[PDB]
Amino acid sequence: NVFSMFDQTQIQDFKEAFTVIDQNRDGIIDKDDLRETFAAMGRLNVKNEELDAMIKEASGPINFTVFLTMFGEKLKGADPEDVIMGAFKVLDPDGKGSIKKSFLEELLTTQCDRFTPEEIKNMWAAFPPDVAGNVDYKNICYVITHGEDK
Repeated sequence: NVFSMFDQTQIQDFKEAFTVIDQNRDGIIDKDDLRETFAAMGRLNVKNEELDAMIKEASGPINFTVFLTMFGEKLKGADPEDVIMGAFKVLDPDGKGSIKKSFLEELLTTQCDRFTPEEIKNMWAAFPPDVAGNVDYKNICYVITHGEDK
């Protein structure tokens, strides 16, 4: 599933990300490579159990492919931002100003079995303010592709 969405651009973003964590340039990221990438980003308080927890997710040396497979496997239902924006633009169909909370609450719960009312309240809390104001779909897309603080 993890090689089927997954475009060349996404994969290059990942390749560059790997080479930035890959301190030694060897081709395999290890505990040492993780330690000074954390240090270069300002994080000095790193304990071995956290570094080890990271590495334990893979069965072998963390090599480009083992990385790409492990990160794909967690994003099995995740698109690139423009594609996600298309789904909202279809729900927008009139254009420019994004949708209201009620209109999508109902459409996530209704056709099919469930986007559950536990999942949806977590959605209004983790998607915001945004979801209250303009149900800011533009913002929603940027936070899922680019991190939570941004």
